[PDB]
Amino acid sequence: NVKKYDSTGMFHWCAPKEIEKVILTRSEAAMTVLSGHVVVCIFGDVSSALIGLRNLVMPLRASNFHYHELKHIVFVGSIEYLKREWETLHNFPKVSILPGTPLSRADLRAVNINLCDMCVILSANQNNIDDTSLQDKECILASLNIKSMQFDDSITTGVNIPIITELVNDTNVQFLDQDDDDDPDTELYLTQPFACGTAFAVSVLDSLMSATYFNDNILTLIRTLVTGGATPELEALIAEENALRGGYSTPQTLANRDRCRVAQLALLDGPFADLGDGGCYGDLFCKALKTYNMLCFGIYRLRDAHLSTPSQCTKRYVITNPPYEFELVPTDLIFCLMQFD
Amino acid sequence: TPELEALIAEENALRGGYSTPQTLANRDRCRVAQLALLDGPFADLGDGGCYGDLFCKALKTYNMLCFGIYRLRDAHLSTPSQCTKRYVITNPPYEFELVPTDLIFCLMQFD
Amino acid sequence: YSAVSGRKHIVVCGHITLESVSNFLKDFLHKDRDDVNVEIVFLHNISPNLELEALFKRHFTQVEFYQGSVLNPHDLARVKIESADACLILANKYCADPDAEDASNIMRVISIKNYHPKIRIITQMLQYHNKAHLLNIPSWNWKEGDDAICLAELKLGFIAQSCLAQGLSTMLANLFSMRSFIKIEEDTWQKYYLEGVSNEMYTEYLSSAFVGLSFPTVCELC
Ligand SMILES: [Ca+2]
Ligand SMILES: [Mg+2]
Repeated sequence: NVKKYDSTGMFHWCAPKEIEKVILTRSEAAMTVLSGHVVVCIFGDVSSALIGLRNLVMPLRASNFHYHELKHIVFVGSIEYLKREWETLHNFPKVSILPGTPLSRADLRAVNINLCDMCVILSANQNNIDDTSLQDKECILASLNIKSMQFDDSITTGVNIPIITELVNDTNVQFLDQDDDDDPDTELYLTQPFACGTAFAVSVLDSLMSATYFNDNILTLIRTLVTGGATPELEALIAEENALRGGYSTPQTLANRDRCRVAQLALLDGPFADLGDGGCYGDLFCKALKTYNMLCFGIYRLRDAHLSTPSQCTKRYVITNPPYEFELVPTDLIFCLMQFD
Repeated sequence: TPELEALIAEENALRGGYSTPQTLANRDRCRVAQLALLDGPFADLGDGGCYGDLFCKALKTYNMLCFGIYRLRDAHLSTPSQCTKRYVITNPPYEFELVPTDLIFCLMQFD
Repeated sequence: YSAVSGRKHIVVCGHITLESVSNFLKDFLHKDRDDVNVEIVFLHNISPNLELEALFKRHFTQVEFYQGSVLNPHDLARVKIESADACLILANKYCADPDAEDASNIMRVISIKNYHPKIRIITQMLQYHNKAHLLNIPSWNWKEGDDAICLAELKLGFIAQSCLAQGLSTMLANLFSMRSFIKIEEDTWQKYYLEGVSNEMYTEYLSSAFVGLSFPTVCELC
């Protein structure tokens, strides 16, 4: 019948396909129209090592997603590399693939990166090169290429487009932005890009071991928020058949996909706007609780919103769990956690 | 010209479109040219031996702007021979001799 | 280093070795040029060996050295780029794998731009395909105070532009090496050739008296 819920209330599912059915070219990219989507740029060659594309798209396709508010995904890279992996993830709705190289200023214009909602760059060959100064070259150069690509017609300047890169050697983080007070001595959690939330590295995870040992269940909770949920049944089947499967809907399966959701809410509109000048984050918290129970645990605010002189730079930084009395500027964002499907 | 540079970077390939009046005029860029001696009107001053005599009359009526002399490698010896390699001399003074067999670097005006 | 008022200092960085330093310094300080008033500052992360010490000492009044790197934003504060005028970049022409060399040069440009946007840069490159990426970095200004000199492009350009007329390659290439006139008396070709070897190409503003005249006429007048 429906065949949309992979035998468990966790992900959506459909029938397998073939590469020709999804492989597009530049002409169709011109013909088609996209909006508010995500593009992933993957470098590498066939001689490079495998990287686990399976897990990325997974939480994006959670069963907490209305089919009319989905997110589309497009990959950009070399097709010969991608074929080596697509045998893994060939069962998900609304995925597209494009040959080329993320360096082509022309090619990315086809995917309409201008009006996207997200971007992400991954490297794979970094584990074979010897000199630490050599890798991350393509990632950085592509990042700046995006940041500087002029547009015409909303959004007009390469700074406005968000981007979430990734890199291996920590220090290189000093190249991601221009107006940064770079330094090699400062350790990572204080330099501008990271707290701006436009950078990441594997090093910061190393602390988990510590917090792992003092409490068993912590590691589970994170796997809840991040991957969307791994009940024992799902991992059992994953180990069993090496690939996901899907049965028909059941009365319990329909009730299964009732799990809360992380999201964002603006202020310049909506019923909460009357509280925009409220000024007390606690007032927002309690008022949200009594009407929607929306847990509020983060303020994402403009970098230069605190000075006196006006300006136009549009990066943002994060504050977690502030005290009861913290002034709110009308223009900023708060993290939220919804509870309905 | 910057215009080509921009297009070159963006499309990763040169591209062309139907010509327009402005595009047609563009080709007035001058070209590098070589000119022989023993033929043509200039050959009247074949044994003139004055690079200046050629220089004044060259561009005065043809915009034929000459700056380089190209000469046989054994063009000065008394004994004759047949080797056919040639060297280059740039911007000679006003009073340099010119044998009846030489080549002139030059710039040609128009299309 | 220290900054002295009334003068100007530049910087270099890259493939520093005896051959390259000798050639560059010879061309830079040659007496035929207009009265030169600059100083030269080097950087490198390998302590120079004894042989090169000879050159770095012999011009005791015009060359200074400072060990360090170019990727460390402390080193690029020692050299005082913030008051410089340019930063050339020697690039290794005879490399084994071309790609790594230009990649490293790219990152060098990236870092130097990171420390300051309003700087002047003149560098080298090895294949036209990778030259374009340098167009992308945010503050290069091709229109104002910036440039880039490839090799492959200029190489094939000389050859091709000489395809229409023999020897044009040599005539161009000799115009950009500083040379002095010589005496030869033997009636070979060498004397007549050195007659024109030592010519060079310069620029200067015109005179106001020549505005209202004809380009052919002013050429003949000149
Ligand atoms: Ca940076
Ligand atoms: Mg001194």
